[PDB]
Amino acid sequence: SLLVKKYCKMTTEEIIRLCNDFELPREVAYKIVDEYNINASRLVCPWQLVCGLVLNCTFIVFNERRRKDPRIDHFIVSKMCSLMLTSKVDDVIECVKLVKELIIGEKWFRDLQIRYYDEIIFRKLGSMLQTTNILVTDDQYNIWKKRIEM
Amino acid sequence: SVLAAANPIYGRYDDLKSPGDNIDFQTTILSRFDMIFIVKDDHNEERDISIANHVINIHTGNANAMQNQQEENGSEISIEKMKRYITYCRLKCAPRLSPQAAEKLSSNFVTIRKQLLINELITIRQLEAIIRITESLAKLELSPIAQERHVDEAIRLFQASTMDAAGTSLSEIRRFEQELKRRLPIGWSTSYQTLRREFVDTHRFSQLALDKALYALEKHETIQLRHQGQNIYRSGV
Amino acid sequence: FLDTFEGYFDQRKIVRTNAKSRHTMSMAPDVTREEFSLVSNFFNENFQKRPRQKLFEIQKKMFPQYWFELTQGFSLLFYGVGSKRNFLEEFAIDYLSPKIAYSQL
Amino acid sequence: RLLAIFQAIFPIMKANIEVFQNLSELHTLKLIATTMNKNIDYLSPKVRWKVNVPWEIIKEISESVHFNISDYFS
Amino acid sequence: FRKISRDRGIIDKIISSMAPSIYGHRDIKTAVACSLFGGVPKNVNGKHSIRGDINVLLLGDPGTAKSQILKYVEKTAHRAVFATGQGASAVGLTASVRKDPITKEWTLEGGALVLADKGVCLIDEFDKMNDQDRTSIHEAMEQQSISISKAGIVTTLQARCSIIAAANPYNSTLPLAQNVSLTEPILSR
Amino acid sequence: KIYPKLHQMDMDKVSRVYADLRRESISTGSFPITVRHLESILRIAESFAKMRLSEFVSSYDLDRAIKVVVDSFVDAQKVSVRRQLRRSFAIYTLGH
Amino acid sequence: SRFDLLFVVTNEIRDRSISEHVLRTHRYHVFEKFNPLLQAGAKLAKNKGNYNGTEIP
Amino acid sequence: PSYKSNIEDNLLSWEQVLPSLSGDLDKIMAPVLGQLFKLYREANMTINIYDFYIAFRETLPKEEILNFIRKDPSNTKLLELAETPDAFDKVALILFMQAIFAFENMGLIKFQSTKSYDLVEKCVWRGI
Repeated sequence: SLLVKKYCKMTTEEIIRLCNDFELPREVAYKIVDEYNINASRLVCPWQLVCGLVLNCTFIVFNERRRKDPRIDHFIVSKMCSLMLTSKVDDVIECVKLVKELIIGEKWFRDLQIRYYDEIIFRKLGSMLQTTNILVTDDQYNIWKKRIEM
Repeated sequence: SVLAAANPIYGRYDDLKSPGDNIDFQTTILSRFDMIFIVKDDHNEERDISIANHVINIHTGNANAMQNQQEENGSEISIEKMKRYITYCRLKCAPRLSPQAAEKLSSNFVTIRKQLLINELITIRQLEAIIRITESLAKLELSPIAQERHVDEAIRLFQASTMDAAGTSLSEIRRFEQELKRRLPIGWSTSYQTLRREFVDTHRFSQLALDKALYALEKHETIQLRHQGQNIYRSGV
Repeated sequence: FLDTFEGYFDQRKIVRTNAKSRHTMSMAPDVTREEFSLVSNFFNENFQKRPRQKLFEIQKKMFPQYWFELTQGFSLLFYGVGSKRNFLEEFAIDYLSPKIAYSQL
Repeated sequence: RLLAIFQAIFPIMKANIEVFQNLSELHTLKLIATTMNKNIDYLSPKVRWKVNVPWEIIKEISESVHFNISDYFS
Repeated sequence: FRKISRDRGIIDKIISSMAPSIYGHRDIKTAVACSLFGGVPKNVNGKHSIRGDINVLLLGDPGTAKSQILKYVEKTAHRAVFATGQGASAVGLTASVRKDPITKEWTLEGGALVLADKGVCLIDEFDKMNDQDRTSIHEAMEQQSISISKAGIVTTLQARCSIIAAANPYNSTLPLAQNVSLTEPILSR
Repeated sequence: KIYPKLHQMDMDKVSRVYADLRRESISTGSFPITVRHLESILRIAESFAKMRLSEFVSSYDLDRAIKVVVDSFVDAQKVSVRRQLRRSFAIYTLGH
Repeated sequence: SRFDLLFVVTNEIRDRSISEHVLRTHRYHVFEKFNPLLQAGAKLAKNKGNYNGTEIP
Repeated sequence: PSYKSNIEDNLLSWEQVLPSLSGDLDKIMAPVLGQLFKLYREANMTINIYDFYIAFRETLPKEEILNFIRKDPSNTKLLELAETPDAFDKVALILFMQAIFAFENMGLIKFQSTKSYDLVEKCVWRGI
């Protein structure tokens, strides 16, 4: 497995080739590469941050195709398994849930969800009716319900 | 051909001090040399990886195995073949100075000299040093007439050693230096990414004038570049 | 350094005497008291008046939540950037006084 | 100046209300002296703070948290 | 030799055997044992020559049997020349161009770094040295060659050895650049 | 007679050690690590293979050469730097 | 105090004629002959900077 | 909560509190409270008020300030001040004095002498 390797000497054209396989424009591809340059140190596995950042932006950009065809979400997961030389489906879900917490409070991640504020206005004001990160999102439960029916 | 290698008296090239103080030589020694390069040991994470990947492969016995793959492709010349190629050009090739390249060398010499005169408010031997580099480039291709392509190559090597050790384009440089002297107090610790989003995105200055103005103010002991040039700190007035 | 504890010891270096400036209040333009208030009252009612009114309407939805904490013995202490004079007089009178008097009858 | 060194010697923290709460209680027990005795103003920028414990008292406190306090003055 | 080296604790047995007359100091025995074996020097396509001699600088307060380690290498290594920093001047370490009292010719006498080829170099009191002798050592720690051109005799001798010095300052609050009376290029070698 | 080589070695592990060692010496103001310190790790690792009469340097000899340079650099600093570098570089020293 | 005189040798037109004479040199009874390459600074100083002057020094 | 960190975060990162929706001046010029905290952090312990006003005036645009103050034809006293050539140098000084005193009441800056008012010090560091 590629996620078990620690301290990998990644180049500058590796993240570009990996982002082109998921059909991503040049605007969202440069933001993922720039996030790795500033976070070169203070990491355990470089493959866990790259895989967690590419799959996080895939559901935001391709949000119009996931709602119409539920098979797009099940296909985008098996593709990353062959590139990472892994066979466990739990490692892919555990990787996209750790990088999302670190990118939940940035600037480039906010403009990506707007083009493709309602939740950040309650955390700073100290509201008791804010969206707690405990339960599963409503848009995620509808995808799993259709995946078990096919 | 004098090929010496000096060392600083403090052990490292102090960027906060003047270049004339770190070098324990007179003014008549730097004027006699043609090219004076400065090898700064910059602590870069992206550079140390490629350097360590080359020294390890050499000591791992792969140095002799890579010679058969590089010589067959025509990318590396052996020592025995390079010995007979230098003497062959030093006795049969006699390059001169073409009249088309003499006007470019005379016009570009005043441009480089005028840049240092504004910062002070380059000797005669420095002009003859570029002629020797331009004539040496024509000897490699066995050309008795030095064309204009060898002139631009000698200027690029001269600005990366001599200049690195000391209409609308000139108007934006003076305005950028006067704006930074007023919008930043004496001792402002502003990052490099912060000032880039205030003069380029506002459609007022270009990226070429930003790196040129920051380098000219550094030689005057006024702007100190810290953290690999990521944080701009003012020192002098 | 700018943030964390490393930024405190780095921004307090020994500044030289020749490196300091001698700029006083002589080169600055002089202003009077009449022109100082006319511009202040104009910028506090027109500059960013729409984002300030839209943000105030968002915090107005927290009025029933603030009253729920005072009924359980939890005192309120507001803070943030700027003054909270207009936010306290509009809540502790136009919301806290009618709700309390209409809930203990 | 106190919060800068306190954050550096603290093991693996920002300055929240819990840090100022322990600092206010440190002055009640007369463990740290100031410039005014009666009617003190904590928000005044001219009032400074200083320690008020001997060396023998501060030695047993650092020994309980496994902190080397004698190497900073050696 | 193959039967003893086949054990899993062959490295720990050599460290414990280095200098048996000194108790403790396990971190210093690992540096002397590694400097005796050295590395594998190899040329880079007939251009550069990477050194393999491990240079160990013994630093610390005197009294911890610092000078006793230097006497152990002279009685165990195949070629070890013990020298000092007070008696050995400019020609005490490198070569020299002396005049023969019989043939009346300019001969060449070897020094400490010349007579210790492919061996171990032992220098005592590295802090009490002149400025003319510190520059000659740094020139031999990188290119492994001492070029001496005196009295018209231009010779470029070789000097490949592991220089194991032992200087004296130790203030823990001060860094190594201020406690030891040395420079930056000297400590980097 | 015996000359060990550097065949089949973790090239990515040596690049991560020098990257974390040089990043800690700048923020703390310790001794700057140049390229000469990187070649010293291979010299100590080659000496460990000679003590075992082996012609190849495995992963066990590489982990022991890094701990020697780390212990020689951490103890050569101040008191506050010794207590800080011993906690960040404890992963490379404590081998599995 | 022993020196009788003391000069301090601290122009776009002067630098143009100097660089032109250097590149032209490397590419190759009473009054002296007027040379356009050697006698270059004497003609400019005689005409007070007039490049279109016809006075031959 | 983080009482000290919330003041420095909301002042520097003003894009998280204000909604990114006189609409031209609100989207091209930073507020007086947000711009003053940016230059206050990127400074040394000794700051000069004569040089801090020039730094704050250089960030505000000149064409957008004069065009915004002339959008109120009801006030006859606002159009008389904008006609003077020193109008941009007087408006920026008024907003600078209102932000300096607002920072002293919160504990961000500190004055030296009482009958001087010429040098300001730093007493709040973001991050610690």
